[PDB]
Amino acid sequence: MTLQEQIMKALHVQPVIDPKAEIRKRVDFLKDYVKKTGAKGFVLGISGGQDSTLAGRLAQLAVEEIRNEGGNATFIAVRLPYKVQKDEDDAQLALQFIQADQSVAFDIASTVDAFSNQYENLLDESLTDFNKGNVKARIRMVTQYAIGGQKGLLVIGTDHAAEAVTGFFTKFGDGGADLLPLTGLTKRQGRALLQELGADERLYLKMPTADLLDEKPGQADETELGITYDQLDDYLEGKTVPADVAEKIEKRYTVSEHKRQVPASMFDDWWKLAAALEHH
Amino acid sequence: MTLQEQIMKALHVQPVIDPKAEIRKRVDFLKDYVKKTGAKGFVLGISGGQDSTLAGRLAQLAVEEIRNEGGNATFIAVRLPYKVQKDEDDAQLALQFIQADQSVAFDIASTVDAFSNQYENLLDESLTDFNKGNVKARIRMVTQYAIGGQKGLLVIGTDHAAEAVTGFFTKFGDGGADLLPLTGLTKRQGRALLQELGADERLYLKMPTADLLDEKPGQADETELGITYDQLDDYLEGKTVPADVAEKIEKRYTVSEHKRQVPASMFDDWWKLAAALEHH
Ligand SMILES: Nc1ncnc2c1ncn2[C@@H]1O[C@H](COP(=O)(O)CP(=O)(O)OP(=O)(O)O)[C@@H](O)[C@H]1O
Ligand SMILES: Nc1ncnc2c1ncn2[C@@H]1O[C@H](COP(=O)(O)CP(=O)(O)OP(=O)(O)O)[C@@H](O)[C@H]1O
Ligand SMILES: [Mg+2]
Ligand SMILES: [Mg+2]
Repeated sequence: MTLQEQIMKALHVQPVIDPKAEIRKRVDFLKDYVKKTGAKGFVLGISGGQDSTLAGRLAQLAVEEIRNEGGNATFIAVRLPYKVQKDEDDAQLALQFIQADQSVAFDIASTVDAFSNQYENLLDESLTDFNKGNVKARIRMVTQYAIGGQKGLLVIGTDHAAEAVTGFFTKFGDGGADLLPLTGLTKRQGRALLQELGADERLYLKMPTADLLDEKPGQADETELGITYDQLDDYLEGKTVPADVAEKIEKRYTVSEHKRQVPASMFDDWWKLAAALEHH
Repeated sequence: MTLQEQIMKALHVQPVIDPKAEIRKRVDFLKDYVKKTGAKGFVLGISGGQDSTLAGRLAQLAVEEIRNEGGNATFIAVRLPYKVQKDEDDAQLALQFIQADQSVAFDIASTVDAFSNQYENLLDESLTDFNKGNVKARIRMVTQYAIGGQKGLLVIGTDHAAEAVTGFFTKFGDGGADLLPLTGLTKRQGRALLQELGADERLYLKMPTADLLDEKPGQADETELGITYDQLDDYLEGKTVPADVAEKIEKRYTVSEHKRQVPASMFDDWWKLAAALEHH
């Protein structure tokens, strides 16, 4: 069991998949979980990006099936821009594809700014662009849970293997959710499901970006990672990649284990086994 | 095993403890974890309540020890009142016991209110007192992670067995943290450690409360739970409790499992095993 193989197993990666079958299993999962909780549906932030576009369509398909089976369910798609979003057009395109039961726009700027201003005033320092970025992600979580709390809906998370292996998400930000329909999927597999679902190609060819920085809006995930999704997917799907690349993927995986586990206690072994861990 | 024995095991409860030894193991844990992360210390919200008073003191002892060992570390105690806290006096007493390296005060009202006003504005509905309360807990998490990110500090969590068994915490609010030094302790045992640390009796005789509601400030945990900590501790320590009390505890434990697990995916078994889950 090489590290690459342990990672593939831990992240539930399927080297080869059947898009129609994956969609069936993932829509079934959303239905099975919600039935267990007695919730009234789901809520999800739609950014115009690939992951939320796919997760959103799966959620709409799920509630429509729940209603067809005689149940009661609704899906609310939520736009969460910080001021004017650079790629609002792509978000609208995603909304057109998702065809959600309900959609609403919630500018998170006033909340994020109220916080940053207060921080600056009381801590005698300004938030670095990166840290304010994480505030944005966390406020998006807050917004989705508030709507979920008010309407009795579960919060959908968009985590998948290509993001999980690098711990490329904000802890308790977009990482905070109730259920994950995309777990185990590589980035390219995600595009494959989108194609099967008949999505406009602009929805899966668009460049992946967390778009949280004020000074570098729309920054490419790969620019930040120093690794391309092509390499990540190759690695995750069990293919051979340059020792150079493998080492970089594996070190990022091992140091971010804390983001894939519940808070650490003295009774947990994962952190003791880890040679090291990095939070900042 | 009885469900009680299963719960005791799952939550790492020790029916009998030696306060002195517990403090040593828990302080050692904080030192061991931070050391493996290269972080510069810890950050924790100090409410004036039992849990943060104890976790706060353990963190201070941990950084003093790290420094005595030739390392570099600091502990920042942070006051997080929403506007003006009724028991600010108890919080001041707590700070005098903790004797943290540094302490700051951060009013979360402007951020929370900015959010609430935007919510009412955009969803044409006001947040219920309970949901606004969760917004407060979540903004407290945001604040600690902001300070942590800015100063390279790990966020301490105050979860313990008496809270874990009932899922009595806000998901991604006070539930969001990096490490938990109090894991496994019953409420009663926590007081024992505080007594061993020579805490002013007011710090552990004070009524437990999340104090998140505008309409019912300082509301007792027991009132909300319908279960006393005296009963929870007896149950957790392996003692006999009335059948009806045990039933209520066990039902709450089973339905709150999702709060003690990372977000659910179709590959997890815990939710499939659960006969029912409760999010609202
Ligand atoms: N501006 C925005 N509006 C709404 N939701 C947003 C958002 N920015 C982030 N989110 C939420 O946060 C999640 C994580 O963001 P990302 O990591 O960038 C994946 P994505 O944006 O959905 O596709 P991507 O990889 O193409 O960038 C999104 O899937 C979405 O649910
Ligand atoms: N007003 C406040 N100021 C600072 N931190 C606060 C706070 N209210 C809540 N917190 C943070 O949230 C955590 C969880 O709150 P509680 O569940 O009520 C435990 P406690 O307040 O510390 O002791 P308690 O059980 O006596 O209420 C606290 O331990 C603290 O870290
Ligand atoms: Mg994105
Ligand atoms: Mg309290």
